[PDB]
Amino acid sequence: NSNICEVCNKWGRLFCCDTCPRSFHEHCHIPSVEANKNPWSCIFCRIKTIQERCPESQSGHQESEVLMRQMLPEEQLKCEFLLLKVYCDSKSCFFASEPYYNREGSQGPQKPMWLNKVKTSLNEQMYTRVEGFVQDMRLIFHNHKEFYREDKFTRLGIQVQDIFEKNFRNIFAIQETS
Ligand SMILES: [Zn+2]
Ligand SMILES: [Zn+2]
Ligand SMILES: [Zn+2]
Repeated sequence: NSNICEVCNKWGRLFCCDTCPRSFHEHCHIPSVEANKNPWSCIFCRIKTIQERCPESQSGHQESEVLMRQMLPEEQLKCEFLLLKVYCDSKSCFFASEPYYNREGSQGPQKPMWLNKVKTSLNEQMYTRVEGFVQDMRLIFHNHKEFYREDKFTRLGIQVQDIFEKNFRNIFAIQETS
């Protein structure tokens, strides 16, 4: 196994995958690394199994159909993995915890949102369709762009949204376009 957390790239108390060489902090993995289960397989491994069981699942899909899917176990997992792919980027730190808004010339968003809130909502099974999860994730970046206006810090929202969108298209096999 690797000697660093796959998500945050630090050492520490790490749980090792049985079917691949990745390792995780307990609360860096999503879902949080399970109490027992020997062997244990990481989310990366579980996602790869879905693809291997149903190779046609990699054929192109329309985003509108994906969003309307109900959050059955495989879609739950896919959203957990997409969330984890965002935490994998170090720039996710800016969006992880609850924000506050006090900048001259700007007003805070009407509906604040942040990654740990989306993480709790997934854990609590609060999303009934893929659309709910995707709307909250895009809302994080949209709130940031609106609030920061012409400050160059706006760019952090563009950067982390690009990580989200590339991973969304990969994980849910969105049909490639020009
Ligand atoms: Zn970690
Ligand atoms: Zn694994
Ligand atoms: Zn199949």
